[PDB]
Amino acid sequence: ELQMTQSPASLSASVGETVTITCRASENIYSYLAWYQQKQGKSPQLLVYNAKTLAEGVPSRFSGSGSGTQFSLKINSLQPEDFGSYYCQHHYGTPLTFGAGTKLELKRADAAPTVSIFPPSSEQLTSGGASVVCFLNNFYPKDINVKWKIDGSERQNGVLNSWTDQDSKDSTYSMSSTLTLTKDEYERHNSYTCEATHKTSTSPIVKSFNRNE
Amino acid sequence: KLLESGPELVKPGASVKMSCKASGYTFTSYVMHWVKQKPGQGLEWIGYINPYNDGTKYNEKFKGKATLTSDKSSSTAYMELSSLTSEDSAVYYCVRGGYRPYYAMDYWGQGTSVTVSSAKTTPPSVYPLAPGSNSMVTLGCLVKGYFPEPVTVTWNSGSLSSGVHTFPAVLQSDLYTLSSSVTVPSSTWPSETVTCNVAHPASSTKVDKKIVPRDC
Repeated sequence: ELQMTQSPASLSASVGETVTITCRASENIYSYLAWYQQKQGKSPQLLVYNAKTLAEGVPSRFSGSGSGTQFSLKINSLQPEDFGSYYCQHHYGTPLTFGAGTKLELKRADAAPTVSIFPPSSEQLTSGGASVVCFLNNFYPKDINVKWKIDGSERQNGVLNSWTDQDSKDSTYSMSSTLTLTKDEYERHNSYTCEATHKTSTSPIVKSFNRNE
Repeated sequence: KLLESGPELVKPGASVKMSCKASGYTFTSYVMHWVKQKPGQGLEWIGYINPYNDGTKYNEKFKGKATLTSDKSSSTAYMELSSLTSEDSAVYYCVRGGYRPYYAMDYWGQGTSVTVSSAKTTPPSVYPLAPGSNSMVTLGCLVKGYFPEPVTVTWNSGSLSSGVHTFPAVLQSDLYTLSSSVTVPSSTWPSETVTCNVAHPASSTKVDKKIVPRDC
């Protein structure tokens, strides 16, 4: 039954700032709690075992506290390398359950999405397929919603989404959304739109095109 | 150090055995855990084997799906996964467990990627994304229907690197689909050329698609 609740799932912070991640165990696990750090691309690495003990070779700014049911990892004075994903894990006996994980992300200023919409290329059309692509680029924060419409009604399925990790240079996010249809479905309807609901506007941004253009 | 085997492409209903060479220590001294991570998602404990006695404990959710063994002679632990489905597509790690002192998993391996698909090696279709109906214009390429990963995308043979976003591939109905956009000044394209370069090493394929304005 052992459940490990790690919050927040998403944390914004600057370099030098002092952040705190928490882990709640559903039952008493004493000091049997470890913290790992997983950089983008790599295997995880042990930071802390026994709730408060730093593994050899781990910098001292990292600092685990807590016991029984309530646990925290603190990182004093952040550094560029300290950004990533962070997991708790129970390690007494079975199951050695992980918390859901926290993505430590570099804050910046809010930015609206740049939305571009793209009809199916003529090349795809000769294959017998049709994909409409919408890019939503360089927005912050990472939370966003996209809705597709064909004529005057939503389309749920056929939509594949993909997201970039946070940018090296400008610390933003971007998102691709592709709606796929048969050529006959695509040709049977005129208008195609892509609505972007972001915190940077009460109103959603709408980009569209008429097939007959 | 712990070294795992390479990436794997397996059909639905088949099985895979992945290996994990333990070294730098006495294997029969320490347990060996296995951990599952779907791409872009959390970690999940599978179980452990104790090489000394071959003793197993499993996350109940993986009992029957995962089978741990260990050949003490070759210092190597295995995990066999059986009757594979889409859900089993993940990266899998072996991880050494701690000692009497205070338990706890310490040394991870590099991981082993497992992909479940019925597809054979397939080259990508590359479709240009030109604007239909401003100081900056966004263009792009849709790279569709390939297998396996990875493909690489550049623009103008690398010399266009600012304003480029190449998105992670998504696997639907056995094949991958990826996209890439590039934003340039409306004063340049289409008077200056913009071309995407898409390489797919597994099929020995390279494709240049010049982006041309839509006809009308």
